[PDB]
Amino acid sequence: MKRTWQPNRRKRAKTHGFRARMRTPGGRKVLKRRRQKGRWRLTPAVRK
Amino acid sequence: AVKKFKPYTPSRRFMTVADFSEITKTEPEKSLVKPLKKTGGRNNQGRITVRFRGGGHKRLYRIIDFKRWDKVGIPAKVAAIEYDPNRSARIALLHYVDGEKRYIIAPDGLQVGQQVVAGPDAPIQVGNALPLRFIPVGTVVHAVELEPKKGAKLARAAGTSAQIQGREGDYVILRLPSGELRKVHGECYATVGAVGNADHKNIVLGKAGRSRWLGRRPHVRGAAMNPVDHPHGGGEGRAPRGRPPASPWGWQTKGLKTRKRRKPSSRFIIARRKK
RNA sequence: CCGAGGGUAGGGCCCGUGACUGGGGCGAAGUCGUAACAAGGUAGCUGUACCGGAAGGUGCGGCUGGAU
RNA sequence: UGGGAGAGGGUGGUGGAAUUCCCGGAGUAGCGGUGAAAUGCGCAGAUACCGGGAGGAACGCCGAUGGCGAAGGCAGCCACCUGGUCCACCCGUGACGCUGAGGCGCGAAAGCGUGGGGAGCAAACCGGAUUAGAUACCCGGGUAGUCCACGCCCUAAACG
RNA sequence: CGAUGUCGGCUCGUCGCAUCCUGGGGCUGAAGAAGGUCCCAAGGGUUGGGCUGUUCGCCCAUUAAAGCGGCACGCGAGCUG
RNA sequence: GAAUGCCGGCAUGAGUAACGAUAAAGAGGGUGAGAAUCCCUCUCGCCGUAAGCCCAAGGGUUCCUACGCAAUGGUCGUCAGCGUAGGGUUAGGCGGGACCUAAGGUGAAGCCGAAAGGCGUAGCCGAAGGGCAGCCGGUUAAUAUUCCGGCCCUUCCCGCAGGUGCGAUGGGGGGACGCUCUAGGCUAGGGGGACCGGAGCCAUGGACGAGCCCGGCCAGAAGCGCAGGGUGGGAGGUAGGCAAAUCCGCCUCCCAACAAGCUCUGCGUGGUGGGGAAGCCCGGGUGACAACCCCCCGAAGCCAGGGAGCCAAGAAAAGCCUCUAAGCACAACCUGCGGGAACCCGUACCGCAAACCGACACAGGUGGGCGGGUGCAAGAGCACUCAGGCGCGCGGGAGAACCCUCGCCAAGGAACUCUGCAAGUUGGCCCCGUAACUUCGGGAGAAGGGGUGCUCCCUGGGGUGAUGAGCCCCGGGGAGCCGCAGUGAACAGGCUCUGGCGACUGUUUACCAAAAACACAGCUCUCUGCGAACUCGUAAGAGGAGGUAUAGGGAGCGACGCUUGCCCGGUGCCGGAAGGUCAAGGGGAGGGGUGCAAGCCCCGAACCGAAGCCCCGGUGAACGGCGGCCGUAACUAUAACGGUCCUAAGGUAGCGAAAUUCCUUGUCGGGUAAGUUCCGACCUGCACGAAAAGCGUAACGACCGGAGCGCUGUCUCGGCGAGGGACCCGGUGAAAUUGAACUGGCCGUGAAGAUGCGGCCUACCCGUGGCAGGACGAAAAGACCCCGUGGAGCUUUACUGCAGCC
RNA sequence: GAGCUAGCCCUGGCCAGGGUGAAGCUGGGGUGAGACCCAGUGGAGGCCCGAACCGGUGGGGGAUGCAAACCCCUCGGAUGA
Ligand SMILES: CC(C)C[C@@H]1CCO[C@@H]2[C@H](CN[C@@H]2C(=O)N[C@H]2[C@H]3O[C@H](SCC/C=C\[C@H]2C)[C@H](O)[C@@H](O)[C@H]3O)C1
Ligand SMILES: [K+]
Ligand SMILES: [Mg+2]
Ligand SMILES: [Mg+2]
Ligand SMILES: [Mg+2]
Ligand SMILES: [Mg+2]
Ligand SMILES: [Mg+2]
Ligand SMILES: [Mg+2]
Ligand SMILES: [Mg+2]
Ligand SMILES: [Mg+2]
Ligand SMILES: [Mg+2]
Ligand SMILES: [Mg+2]
Ligand SMILES: [Mg+2]
Ligand SMILES: [Mg+2]
Ligand SMILES: [Mg+2]
Ligand SMILES: [Mg+2]
Ligand SMILES: [Mg+2]
Ligand SMILES: [Mg+2]
Ligand SMILES: [Mg+2]
Ligand SMILES: [Mg+2]
Ligand SMILES: [Mg+2]
Ligand SMILES: [Mg+2]
Ligand SMILES: [Mg+2]
Ligand SMILES: [Mg+2]
Ligand SMILES: [Mg+2]
Ligand SMILES: [Mg+2]
Ligand SMILES: [Mg+2]
Ligand SMILES: [Mg+2]
Ligand SMILES: [Mg+2]
Ligand SMILES: [Mg+2]
Ligand SMILES: [Mg+2]
Ligand SMILES: [Mg+2]
Ligand SMILES: [Mg+2]
Ligand SMILES: [Mg+2]
Ligand SMILES: [Mg+2]
Ligand SMILES: [Mg+2]
Ligand SMILES: [Mg+2]
Ligand SMILES: [Mg+2]
Ligand SMILES: [Mg+2]
Ligand SMILES: [Mg+2]
Ligand SMILES: [Mg+2]
Ligand SMILES: [Mg+2]
Ligand SMILES: [Mg+2]
Ligand SMILES: [Mg+2]
Ligand SMILES: [Mg+2]
Ligand SMILES: [Mg+2]
Ligand SMILES: [Mg+2]
Ligand SMILES: [Mg+2]
Ligand SMILES: [Mg+2]
Ligand SMILES: [Mg+2]
Ligand SMILES: [Mg+2]
Ligand SMILES: [Mg+2]
Ligand SMILES: [Mg+2]
Ligand SMILES: [Mg+2]
Ligand SMILES: [Mg+2]
Ligand SMILES: [Mg+2]
Ligand SMILES: [Mg+2]
Ligand SMILES: [Mg+2]
Ligand SMILES: [Mg+2]
Ligand SMILES: [Mg+2]
Ligand SMILES: [Mg+2]
Ligand SMILES: [Mg+2]
Ligand SMILES: [Mg+2]
Ligand SMILES: [Mg+2]
Ligand SMILES: [Mg+2]
Ligand SMILES: [Mg+2]
Ligand SMILES: [Mg+2]
Ligand SMILES: [Mg+2]
Ligand SMILES: [Mg+2]
Ligand SMILES: [Mg+2]
Ligand SMILES: [Mg+2]
Ligand SMILES: [Mg+2]
Ligand SMILES: [Mg+2]
Ligand SMILES: [Mg+2]
Ligand SMILES: [Mg+2]
Ligand SMILES: [Mg+2]
Ligand SMILES: [Mg+2]
Ligand SMILES: [Mg+2]
Ligand SMILES: [Mg+2]
Ligand SMILES: [Mg+2]
Ligand SMILES: [Mg+2]
Ligand SMILES: [Mg+2]
Ligand SMILES: [Mg+2]
Ligand SMILES: [Mg+2]
Ligand SMILES: [Mg+2]
Ligand SMILES: [Mg+2]
Ligand SMILES: [Mg+2]
Ligand SMILES: [Mg+2]
Ligand SMILES: [Mg+2]
Ligand SMILES: [Mg+2]
Ligand SMILES: [Mg+2]
Ligand SMILES: [Mg+2]
Ligand SMILES: [Mg+2]
Ligand SMILES: [Mg+2]
Ligand SMILES: [Mg+2]
Ligand SMILES: [Mg+2]
Ligand SMILES: [Mg+2]
Ligand SMILES: [Mg+2]
Ligand SMILES: [Mg+2]
Ligand SMILES: [Mg+2]
Ligand SMILES: [Mg+2]
Ligand SMILES: [Mg+2]
Ligand SMILES: [Mg+2]
Ligand SMILES: [Mg+2]
Ligand SMILES: [Mg+2]
Ligand SMILES: [Mg+2]
Ligand SMILES: [Mg+2]
Ligand SMILES: [Mg+2]
Ligand SMILES: [Mg+2]
Ligand SMILES: [Mg+2]
Ligand SMILES: [Mg+2]
Ligand SMILES: [Mg+2]
Ligand SMILES: [Mg+2]
Ligand SMILES: [Mg+2]
Ligand SMILES: [Mg+2]
Ligand SMILES: [Mg+2]
Ligand SMILES: [Mg+2]
Ligand SMILES: [Mg+2]
Ligand SMILES: [Mg+2]
Ligand SMILES: [Mg+2]
Ligand SMILES: [Mg+2]
Ligand SMILES: [Mg+2]
Ligand SMILES: [Mg+2]
Ligand SMILES: [Mg+2]
Ligand SMILES: [Mg+2]
Ligand SMILES: [Mg+2]
Ligand SMILES: [Mg+2]
Ligand SMILES: [Mg+2]
Ligand SMILES: [Mg+2]
Ligand SMILES: [Mg+2]
Ligand SMILES: [Mg+2]
Ligand SMILES: [Mg+2]
Ligand SMILES: [Mg+2]
Ligand SMILES: [Mg+2]
Ligand SMILES: [Mg+2]
Ligand SMILES: [Mg+2]
Ligand SMILES: [Mg+2]
Ligand SMILES: [Mg+2]
Ligand SMILES: [Mg+2]
Ligand SMILES: [Mg+2]
Ligand SMILES: [Mg+2]
Ligand SMILES: [Mg+2]
Ligand SMILES: [Mg+2]
Ligand SMILES: [Mg+2]
Ligand SMILES: [Mg+2]
Ligand SMILES: [Mg+2]
Ligand SMILES: [Mg+2]
Ligand SMILES: [Mg+2]
Ligand SMILES: [Mg+2]
Ligand SMILES: [Mg+2]
Ligand SMILES: [Mg+2]
Ligand SMILES: [Mg+2]
Ligand SMILES: [Mg+2]
Ligand SMILES: [Mg+2]
Ligand SMILES: [Mg+2]
Ligand SMILES: [Mg+2]
Ligand SMILES: [Mg+2]
Ligand SMILES: [Mg+2]
Ligand SMILES: [Mg+2]
Ligand SMILES: [Mg+2]
Ligand SMILES: [Mg+2]
Ligand SMILES: [Mg+2]
Ligand SMILES: [Mg+2]
Ligand SMILES: [Mg+2]
Ligand SMILES: [Mg+2]
Ligand SMILES: [Mg+2]
Ligand SMILES: [Mg+2]
Ligand SMILES: [Mg+2]
Ligand SMILES: [Mg+2]
Ligand SMILES: [Mg+2]
Ligand SMILES: [Mg+2]
Ligand SMILES: [Mg+2]
Ligand SMILES: [Mg+2]
Ligand SMILES: [Mg+2]
Ligand SMILES: [Mg+2]
Ligand SMILES: [Mg+2]
Ligand SMILES: [Mg+2]
Ligand SMILES: [Mg+2]
Ligand SMILES: [Mg+2]
Ligand SMILES: [Mg+2]
Ligand SMILES: [Mg+2]
Ligand SMILES: [Mg+2]
Ligand SMILES: [Mg+2]
Ligand SMILES: [Mg+2]
Ligand SMILES: [Mg+2]
Ligand SMILES: [Mg+2]
Ligand SMILES: [Mg+2]
Ligand SMILES: [Mg+2]
Ligand SMILES: [Mg+2]
Ligand SMILES: [Mg+2]
Ligand SMILES: [Mg+2]
Ligand SMILES: [Mg+2]
Ligand SMILES: [Mg+2]
Ligand SMILES: [Mg+2]
Ligand SMILES: [Mg+2]
Ligand SMILES: [Mg+2]
Ligand SMILES: [Mg+2]
Ligand SMILES: [Mg+2]
Ligand SMILES: [Mg+2]
Ligand SMILES: [Mg+2]
Ligand SMILES: [Mg+2]
Ligand SMILES: [Mg+2]
Ligand SMILES: [Mg+2]
Ligand SMILES: [Mg+2]
Ligand SMILES: [Mg+2]
Ligand SMILES: [Mg+2]
Ligand SMILES: [Mg+2]
Ligand SMILES: [Mg+2]
Ligand SMILES: [Mg+2]
Ligand SMILES: [Mg+2]
Ligand SMILES: [Mg+2]
Ligand SMILES: [Mg+2]
Ligand SMILES: [Mg+2]
Ligand SMILES: [Mg+2]
Ligand SMILES: [Mg+2]
Ligand SMILES: [Mg+2]
Ligand SMILES: [Mg+2]
Ligand SMILES: [Mg+2]
Ligand SMILES: [Mg+2]
Ligand SMILES: [Mg+2]
Ligand SMILES: [Mg+2]
Ligand SMILES: [Mg+2]
Ligand SMILES: [Mg+2]
Ligand SMILES: [Mg+2]
Ligand SMILES: [Mg+2]
Ligand SMILES: [Mg+2]
Ligand SMILES: [Mg+2]
Ligand SMILES: [Mg+2]
Ligand SMILES: [Mg+2]
Ligand SMILES: [Mg+2]
Ligand SMILES: [Mg+2]
Ligand SMILES: [Mg+2]
Ligand SMILES: [Mg+2]
Ligand SMILES: [Mg+2]
Ligand SMILES: [Mg+2]
Ligand SMILES: [Mg+2]
Ligand SMILES: [Mg+2]
Ligand SMILES: [Mg+2]
Ligand SMILES: [Mg+2]
Ligand SMILES: [Mg+2]
Ligand SMILES: [Mg+2]
Ligand SMILES: [Mg+2]
Ligand SMILES: [Mg+2]
Ligand SMILES: [Mg+2]
Ligand SMILES: [Mg+2]
Ligand SMILES: [Mg+2]
Ligand SMILES: [Mg+2]
Ligand SMILES: [Mg+2]
Ligand SMILES: [Mg+2]
Ligand SMILES: [Mg+2]
Ligand SMILES: [Mg+2]
Ligand SMILES: [Mg+2]
Ligand SMILES: [Mg+2]
Ligand SMILES: [Mg+2]
Ligand SMILES: [Mg+2]
């Protein structure tokens, strides 16, 4: 049947993207946290 | 005269529709329509604040002239009577000798080709607008301002009217469509006559689908719900109210008055509605 | 081919009969009240409507076939 | 052809008396009701009195043993639309008449449908009396209804 | 109670005997035929259906007879539900 | 050494289950160390409204080629979507951007919030909507509306010519719109041709034929033609379109009007440029100077912004045209022609799937377009087929039980069972014919029946064309032929009677409930006079509503019909300027501490003092509630009647052993041979009853009862047959479980149900196919039950707070 | 976190074929005029049959599955809430 992951590049960028994260105190702490941990990707990769 | 249907479906048996016999023009005036942003009952938070709204037919909003003292002395001709999906009354298209075109809500008995005018000097005729202080006591009136220059506020629904009861100082005394006796300032404008389309009240929607067309989503009884949802929720099997009948939010709903007590306009309500 | 009739299916009319139920007639001395006939003790009757163990009562309108 | 009388019918308007409720005044110890009472109402200011407002219904005197209509029935006043009818003249048509199974229409009250309206009155219903009882008569309340529009009902001591 | 699946049916049997039938008997208020009652006997047999989820029970039509009980009220790693 | 401990390794189950749709394979020839599995050929089967083709998303090199086979591939592998390497994606016109706006988002001004932040007009952003200029063919191993060829077109810059009051982010027009139905003319697409072009073919009894087989087009500028869409012209006044306006709007006058004209699309033709089959021969070449024509069918597509009707009344903004404003009129704009200029991103490949979402090369899920022919009434249904694509990545045998899916069955025909569950039966079209009841629509496909193929003969009407022929579409009558059978295959209702519940179509527990539950039109109560009530928010601000009592919120009831009784004492709600109580505050009789004293400081009675509560009324489609005992009639029995106690009042109409009745399978009647169910009655209703509505009700129902007909493998009662498994051989090879095991029966014993203890009995060692009685078999630290001063959801006249409101 | 699911908002798209035959309109009849009747035309509807599409009624299979909800047969809706 229809499953829960239905990929959509525009949805992915507008929801989890770098510019969505910077617009918000909570989103900015995510970027801060993921940098401190040393993540190679701060944000999901989307083709655009 | 509401129109009936032969019972050739279960729903056509009781469905009635307006006769639309007063209507003379069947597409609106392009310079006077703007899009009507449907809300679905949602506020600017996105939250539902009025339950059970949405999914009705698409509509354009017809700009209506609720001042009319905008154009004192300038007569106008009645060019058309049209359907308005945003109100129960019909609307009347006015061609001013100015060249300006405007909509008013159509009073009972108005005729295409007759002329209407507004001002202190206007003939006491159907369709004319005067300040309340110049209209003879006893005249049936509609589209009544509540405060001067603030816009017609009272008696706008199909078939309604207010009646001038008397004068006291700078104020006239009106019997509102509800039967309330109120003092309204004499400078307030009002239009001679009752609102038309008085057969509106006798339309039988006929089926559930017809409520969906009007943007009315199904209404769920409190007694059909669970206690998480409603004071009347729950119980094994059916259940009486078991408490004073209440709204979803806990307040009582069979008699509890809710007009704010210390309201400044109380000084101007003579007698509350009856019946 | 038609054809007595036999078969299948579905209708119409009549008769008999049926747990139970509805009122009706009748029946020497049952129980309750007293509606009508006297202004019958609230004049009567009336079509209708509502109510009441029961006769009845009451409303609306009509009639005199009502009295003084 | 010329005239007449009439609550004949339909539509719209509009006038005063009274009842009720509301507001203002003034005023105090009761009011109301009956055969007698009680219920009820009233010092939270009733009743009685004056001024003001709102609303509905019915039209006093004229009024009669009267008038009109086929009947049911029709009563303030005004305008408009409309029916029947009688008299005068003796002018026109030339028996064109009478009745009338069916049919069609009208048809008091009550009642029914959808709206409206609702002062007074009042089935049901409540209470107070009475009574052996009193699902009555009498008293205090009172909802349909009574009123308007449209549509049904089609009855009668619809009787001379 | 870190699970011994629970009513009834179906299927499949197997056992007990306090025996429903059939076999052998004594007594009879056993003329005969048919019964009653007790004793011996478990080899075999012990029907079809209407009603109800029913077990049970009642009823219809038969029968030599239409037995009662145990097996985790036998049997859900066999079925049903 | 134990923690259902943690991490890792390795066992057991086991050469076991399985190897992923039952669309299906066989052989020959290649290649190679090796071949059922790779390549080629022939034969066979499967899809064909797809299992073919083309877009979009998503994926991201998977594409093409060479070289490879460790691992990946459920087997094999020489093959591959795999490993290595090289190559491959070309645009002014296709899509997106340098254009426009939608919801929404953001947000100069402004508003609000302890901070973070929340709002917000314009503006901006935002598309699969609006706007905008490319069609056909060829070419590569792999791209192509992109390269090439042919014929076309757009914008920007500059210049030349001609014209004009030029000029805008401002005014106006336009853009610009629904649903159903639908005209005319066309195109796409299709069928036929005795015509035109073609390599050939004559078989096996016959045919050298008006034979068979194959094909018979595509694109195209101006012009022209056919069909449509859009659009009145002139003048005079003018105060409206937030400046102006010669534009638009409004008034008057003249002319035009199913027209015409002007304009804009579509289709046809059109210079020209392309394509072009079978068969044969090795993707190619030939065929070929290919032919390229007539007739019929015909769109849901096109003309289009077409027409009609209906009510629920159907985006915006830019491009565009017109008007003027500053400005400028040596400019600028319009028209024509010429030269020049024309950027960024995407483009490979998969795409109903082995490349996307499902951990898998997973019987699942995934939006748009094309989707041929014949026959069956039609159709996208069904069967067979074209183009094209596949045989589903383990096979070979055997022909047991048993399982699945399927076919048939003597006699009977529901006897099966909780239940006709399941499976039969019925089945399309045409014709005849069709009941109670009904809201007059329906019930209705009621029920029940007849017809159905093929041949010959005569004949009616329509479309096209020409009025005719031809082709095509609807029919009518007569005479015959064959079979068991003519919707001869495939797709395609079993029916009736009678109850309960719900009026109805709808909606629901994604994944055990589709229902009688929810909703529903409709009815009633209630709140709300507008800065409405109410809702969300600390607020600002929103929704309500750009609505205004014929409206909006809340509540119950639930089409419709006939109805909806009595009780206001308690609770709620509504009214009530009195009286009672009442907090802060006011008041200050009167005290007290301290000081030598002026003073400073403290306590403080009466009395004034809100809402609320008490109190007085009202109110039931507000919460709710609507009796007991005893007696009595000239047979008995039973009580219309009476007595008395209690209540705020004592259940009315209607219904009743019921979706409610305990005793109960009540009693009686009906149906049956037999009826705990069913239907109709009765009424001592344990414990119906009137909007948590009462009693009915045509129609409707994958709801739940009861009965009958039809027909059946449901059954008596089972039998045979088919295929997929099971079984055997070759290949690959799991799992939960597992203290160790050398693991028998009876009667006992034992923590009370023993392979393991006692006594006896029985038993050579090891497997394979089967069956499930035991191992208190497995699974899951019982969900029932209790316990824990464990948890959570929910209620309230439990306690205590808080929001909100007064 | 609403790329699942629930509701709403904006903008698009889809629903083979066949059946039934409302209003209205025209004509005829009728009448004082009417209502109304008949025929034809017409093409309404939470109308009917049935694909796509959307569902999930009954049964069977599946149950270390093809599948952490699937498969076969059957069944509901299919111009509308
Ligand atoms: C009167 C009655 C209440 C007595 C009661 C009967 C109920 O059960 C029995 C209790 C006694 N214990 C039994 C029980 O727990 N049984 C479990 C089963 O669960 C499934 S069987 C399907 C579920 C059924 C039963 C469960 C409760 C597993 O496979 C089985 O192994 C078994 O654990 C008694
Ligand atoms: K329990
Ligand atoms: Mg889903
Ligand atoms: Mg999605
Ligand atoms: Mg995207
Ligand atoms: Mg996207
Ligand atoms: Mg998105
Ligand atoms: Mg989305
Ligand atoms: Mg976001
Ligand atoms: Mg972002
Ligand atoms: Mg911050
Ligand atoms: Mg920060
Ligand atoms: Mg790095
Ligand atoms: Mg992140
Ligand atoms: Mg109707
Ligand atoms: Mg109208
Ligand atoms: Mg506009
Ligand atoms: Mg709004
Ligand atoms: Mg917003
Ligand atoms: Mg709400
Ligand atoms: Mg809403
Ligand atoms: Mg409105
Ligand atoms: Mg309107
Ligand atoms: Mg005012
Ligand atoms: Mg209404
Ligand atoms: Mg609407
Ligand atoms: Mg509603
Ligand atoms: Mg509801
Ligand atoms: Mg509930
Ligand atoms: Mg519930
Ligand atoms: Mg919640
Ligand atoms: Mg709570
Ligand atoms: Mg609650
Ligand atoms: Mg409750
Ligand atoms: Mg409940
Ligand atoms: Mg209950
Ligand atoms: Mg419930
Ligand atoms: Mg209660
Ligand atoms: Mg409450
Ligand atoms: Mg409140
Ligand atoms: Mg009021
Ligand atoms: Mg015979
Ligand atoms: Mg009397
Ligand atoms: Mg008497
Ligand atoms: Mg008398
Ligand atoms: Mg008397
Ligand atoms: Mg009485
Ligand atoms: Mg006093
Ligand atoms: Mg009044
Ligand atoms: Mg004469
Ligand atoms: Mg009458
Ligand atoms: Mg009394
Ligand atoms: Mg007495
Ligand atoms: Mg009254
Ligand atoms: Mg008389
Ligand atoms: Mg246990
Ligand atoms: Mg365990
Ligand atoms: Mg266990
Ligand atoms: Mg003897
Ligand atoms: Mg024996
Ligand atoms: Mg039994
Ligand atoms: Mg038992
Ligand atoms: Mg029993
Ligand atoms: Mg036993
Ligand atoms: Mg026992
Ligand atoms: Mg058992
Ligand atoms: Mg089981
Ligand atoms: Mg069992
Ligand atoms: Mg077991
Ligand atoms: Mg076991
Ligand atoms: Mg230890
Ligand atoms: Mg361990
Ligand atoms: Mg552990
Ligand atoms: Mg571990
Ligand atoms: Mg581990
Ligand atoms: Mg290691
Ligand atoms: Mg390990
Ligand atoms: Mg290992
Ligand atoms: Mg092994
Ligand atoms: Mg094994
Ligand atoms: Mg396995
Ligand atoms: Mg497998
Ligand atoms: Mg298949
Ligand atoms: Mg198969
Ligand atoms: Mg072969
Ligand atoms: Mg082979
Ligand atoms: Mg091989
Ligand atoms: Mg090999
Ligand atoms: Mg193969
Ligand atoms: Mg090959
Ligand atoms: Mg061969
Ligand atoms: Mg095909
Ligand atoms: Mg992937
Ligand atoms: Mg390999
Ligand atoms: Mg290999
Ligand atoms: Mg190898
Ligand atoms: Mg592998
Ligand atoms: Mg695999
Ligand atoms: Mg090799
Ligand atoms: Mg390697
Ligand atoms: Mg490539
Ligand atoms: Mg190009
Ligand atoms: Mg640029
Ligand atoms: Mg923009
Ligand atoms: Mg954006
Ligand atoms: Mg944009
Ligand atoms: Mg776009
Ligand atoms: Mg483009
Ligand atoms: Mg082109
Ligand atoms: Mg090359
Ligand atoms: Mg090409
Ligand atoms: Mg528009
Ligand atoms: Mg649009
Ligand atoms: Mg519509
Ligand atoms: Mg063409
Ligand atoms: Mg064809
Ligand atoms: Mg001007
Ligand atoms: Mg050549
Ligand atoms: Mg289409
Ligand atoms: Mg179009
Ligand atoms: Mg806009
Ligand atoms: Mg100059
Ligand atoms: Mg010009
Ligand atoms: Mg640039
Ligand atoms: Mg490409
Ligand atoms: Mg698929
Ligand atoms: Mg593929
Ligand atoms: Mg996942
Ligand atoms: Mg595969
Ligand atoms: Mg797949
Ligand atoms: Mg073809
Ligand atoms: Mg067919
Ligand atoms: Mg295969
Ligand atoms: Mg397949
Ligand atoms: Mg395979
Ligand atoms: Mg074998
Ligand atoms: Mg055979
Ligand atoms: Mg048979
Ligand atoms: Mg039978
Ligand atoms: Mg039979
Ligand atoms: Mg049976
Ligand atoms: Mg059996
Ligand atoms: Mg059942
Ligand atoms: Mg049954
Ligand atoms: Mg069939
Ligand atoms: Mg019948
Ligand atoms: Mg009939
Ligand atoms: Mg019947
Ligand atoms: Mg019936
Ligand atoms: Mg009928
Ligand atoms: Mg028929
Ligand atoms: Mg038939
Ligand atoms: Mg025939
Ligand atoms: Mg034949
Ligand atoms: Mg024959
Ligand atoms: Mg069928
Ligand atoms: Mg239903
Ligand atoms: Mg239901
Ligand atoms: Mg019902
Ligand atoms: Mg009903
Ligand atoms: Mg439906
Ligand atoms: Mg479920
Ligand atoms: Mg569930
Ligand atoms: Mg679930
Ligand atoms: Mg299920
Ligand atoms: Mg359920
Ligand atoms: Mg259902
Ligand atoms: Mg529900
Ligand atoms: Mg309903
Ligand atoms: Mg109702
Ligand atoms: Mg109402
Ligand atoms: Mg709030
Ligand atoms: Mg708040
Ligand atoms: Mg705050
Ligand atoms: Mg607004
Ligand atoms: Mg509401
Ligand atoms: Mg209903
Ligand atoms: Mg409901
Ligand atoms: Mg009826
Ligand atoms: Mg009370
Ligand atoms: Mg009270
Ligand atoms: Mg009370
Ligand atoms: Mg009570
Ligand atoms: Mg109670
Ligand atoms: Mg009654
Ligand atoms: Mg009973
Ligand atoms: Mg009952
Ligand atoms: Mg009961
Ligand atoms: Mg019991
Ligand atoms: Mg019982
Ligand atoms: Mg019982
Ligand atoms: Mg019995
Ligand atoms: Mg019987
Ligand atoms: Mg039952
Ligand atoms: Mg009894
Ligand atoms: Mg209730
Ligand atoms: Mg109840
Ligand atoms: Mg019914
Ligand atoms: Mg019915
Ligand atoms: Mg249903
Ligand atoms: Mg159903
Ligand atoms: Mg039956
Ligand atoms: Mg069998
Ligand atoms: Mg076989
Ligand atoms: Mg062997
Ligand atoms: Mg092997
Ligand atoms: Mg392997
Ligand atoms: Mg293992
Ligand atoms: Mg050991
Ligand atoms: Mg050992
Ligand atoms: Mg052993
Ligand atoms: Mg052993
Ligand atoms: Mg023991
Ligand atoms: Mg033992
Ligand atoms: Mg042993
Ligand atoms: Mg041992
Ligand atoms: Mg020992
Ligand atoms: Mg031993
Ligand atoms: Mg031993
Ligand atoms: Mg032994
Ligand atoms: Mg073996
Ligand atoms: Mg074995
Ligand atoms: Mg076993
Ligand atoms: Mg077992
Ligand atoms: Mg066991
Ligand atoms: Mg154990
Ligand atoms: Mg066991
Ligand atoms: Mg488990
Ligand atoms: Mg634990
Ligand atoms: Mg435990
Ligand atoms: Mg557990
Ligand atoms: Mg549970
Ligand atoms: Mg316990
Ligand atoms: Mg405790
Ligand atoms: Mg403790
Ligand atoms: Mg606790
Ligand atoms: Mg919690
Ligand atoms: Mg808690
Ligand atoms: Mg707080
Ligand atoms: Mg978030
Ligand atoms: Mg979503
Ligand atoms: Mg969504
Ligand atoms: Mg459809
Ligand atoms: Mg169609
Ligand atoms: Mg038909
Ligand atoms: Mg017709
Ligand atoms: Mg028409
Ligand atoms: Mg339908
Ligand atoms: Mg299913
Ligand atoms: Mg079935
Ligand atoms: Mg499962
Ligand atoms: Mg399936
Ligand atoms: Mg199927
Ligand atoms: Mg259907
Ligand atoms: Mg359809």
